[PDB]
Amino acid sequence: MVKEFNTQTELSVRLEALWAVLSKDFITVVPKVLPHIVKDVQLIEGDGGVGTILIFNFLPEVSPSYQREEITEFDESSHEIGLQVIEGGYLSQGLSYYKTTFKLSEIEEDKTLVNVKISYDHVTPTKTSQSTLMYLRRLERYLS
Ligand SMILES: C/C(=C\CNc1ncnc2[nH]cnc12)CO
Ligand SMILES: C/C(=C\CNc1ncnc2[nH]cnc12)CO
Ligand SMILES: C/C(=C\CNc1ncnc2[nH]cnc12)CO
Repeated sequence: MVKEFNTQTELSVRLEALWAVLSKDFITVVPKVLPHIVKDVQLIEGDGGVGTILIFNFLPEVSPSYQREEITEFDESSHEIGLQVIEGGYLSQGLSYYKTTFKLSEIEEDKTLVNVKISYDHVTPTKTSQSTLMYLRRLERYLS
């Protein structure tokens, strides 16, 4: 059955700057901040927001060589974005279901809380969450 893993991190960045890169401007950023993992990101379908489909192409040494993700939730007013893996990635490594939901909140002008919810069924969320948190901290440094 689908289980959940929740974690969070506070980043030293403005909410709106983090929201823009997280939710919309990530296509050139992911390969720049995860160059050991992601070769490029392709927009497959959609124009942003719900129903958008993405391909993440990994480095040649990586198997599976890609992951297909879909934006399943998008809410500007609450700064929430959810992405479901629909092909490849962790689904090729024993997961039957995998979704990541990010929610941003303002703590102070230059401090933003990121809540991370991973929904999964069957590679553990303890480990996969570390990768997701590393990505978030990399967005903080990109923006700083
Ligand atoms: C494009 C975005 C995230 C890309 N997807 C993932 N980003 C970070 N950790 C993950 N684990 C599985 N899928 C992901 C939001 O900027
Ligand atoms: C539709 C989205 C972004 C629009 N920007 C890009 N859309 C498509 N290809 C790209 N290459 C670099 N930036 C882009 C994701 O919200
Ligand atoms: C299953 C694999 C990678 C999992 N996906 C991700 N792993 C780490 N950071 C990411 N950003 C976007 N997608 C990812 C390839 O071994």
